[PDB]
Amino acid sequence: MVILGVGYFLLGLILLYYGSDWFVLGSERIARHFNVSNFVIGATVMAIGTSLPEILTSAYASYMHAPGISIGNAIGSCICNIGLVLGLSAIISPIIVDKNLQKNILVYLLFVIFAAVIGIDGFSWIDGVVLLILFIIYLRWTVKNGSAEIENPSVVFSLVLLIIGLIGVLVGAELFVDGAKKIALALDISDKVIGFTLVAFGTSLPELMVSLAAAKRNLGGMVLGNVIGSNIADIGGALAVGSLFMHLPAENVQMAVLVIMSLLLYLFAKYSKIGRWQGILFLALYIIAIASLR
Ligand SMILES: CCCCCCCCCCCCCCC
Ligand code: NA
Ligand code: NA
Ligand SMILES: [Sr+2]
Repeated sequence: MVILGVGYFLLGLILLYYGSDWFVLGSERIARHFNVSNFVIGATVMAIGTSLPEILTSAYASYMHAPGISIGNAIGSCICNIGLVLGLSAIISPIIVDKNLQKNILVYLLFVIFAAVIGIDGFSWIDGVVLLILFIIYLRWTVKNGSAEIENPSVVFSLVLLIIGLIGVLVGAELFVDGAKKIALALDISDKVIGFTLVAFGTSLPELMVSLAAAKRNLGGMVLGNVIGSNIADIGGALAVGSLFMHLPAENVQMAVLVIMSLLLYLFAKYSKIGRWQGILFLALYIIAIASLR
């Protein structure tokens, strides 16, 4: 069963590789079709699509009476797309944030702080409803300020490329995790806090691969949109749905970390830029986090 495990592992890795580029290319074409910025298509379509694992993981975990995992992989994903994902992408393709995007990032920061504040006691179902509504408003507000649309061929291929791309990365992530679980099982290596905090990683591979793909094609806005949007999607969506099934226990330490990194993200976007040395810091902080957090 290790033989299939190896097979699933790199094939999914191959799907993650090409599927992310196709998802990026498809989204970029769709953005130009509906006359919206790359940030917009990244913060909505791409963000939500890549956050489907978190949502279904949080929903499932909390439903199976494991709310700590539910909040733990919602919030863990946040720290991860700012620290690891954005960190790598910033180095690859430095971003100077325009003022229209700085405002969106400022709203993000307020959202995170607010979630952190009402989250001190934990996360009730009402807490979840609130976050989900703000999530909806954000998506609406982001689209309106990012769209300038005035206006069956060139769209169809664009849409197909986006859909196949998303299926590629979602399935690719599945096979990566599955293929990994099989090798660990067949080699009797299977721990399951490893087994968790790696499915708590495979949850975040779609965001990682997709952002790296956009970074290589110098689509900084799409990257930034993907990171910001995925965090609101995991908090206002994944975390939210989790609280609907069960009260999520407080994660003040990780929330404090998330707020700080979110704060740093805004400041860099407002007065400096998101380039190499800012990317350096994010990676550093992520290293310290995965070395000090549990
Ligand atoms: C250079 C080593 C091979 C690289 C390409 C590997 C492709 C592996 C595909 C595995 C498919 C397994 C299907 C199992 C049902
Ligand atoms: Na996402
Ligand atoms: Na995800
Ligand atoms: Sr609460």
